[PDB]
Amino acid sequence: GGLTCASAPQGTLRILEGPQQSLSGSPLQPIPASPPPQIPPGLRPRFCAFG
Amino acid sequence: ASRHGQKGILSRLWPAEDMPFTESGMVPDILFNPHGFPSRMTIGMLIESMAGKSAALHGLCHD
Repeated sequence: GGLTCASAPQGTLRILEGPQQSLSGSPLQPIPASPPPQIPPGLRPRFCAFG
Repeated sequence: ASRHGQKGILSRLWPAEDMPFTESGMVPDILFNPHGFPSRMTIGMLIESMAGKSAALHGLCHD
């Protein structure tokens, strides 16, 4: 009436919960790159010679 | 000192009438020997001079 060893298991199942990968879009930056410093339009000379 | 590591003591206070005046009437207030550039390669000072002169001329502020 006691507990005895039974037949060895024939296989093992290991369960884990996993989600999946999306598409590669690689959206690097809101406003991207190093935007260049640049000329103010027209500007004009702010200096003249004497005479 | 400048913002580029170019330190140096003040050796003279040159009279304001012995300074080399420009064709615009101006007269520098700092005289910096041009021989600190060749061995120290601080090309950022030569760009800061032009950027600051352009800023003072146009009333701008460059980065």
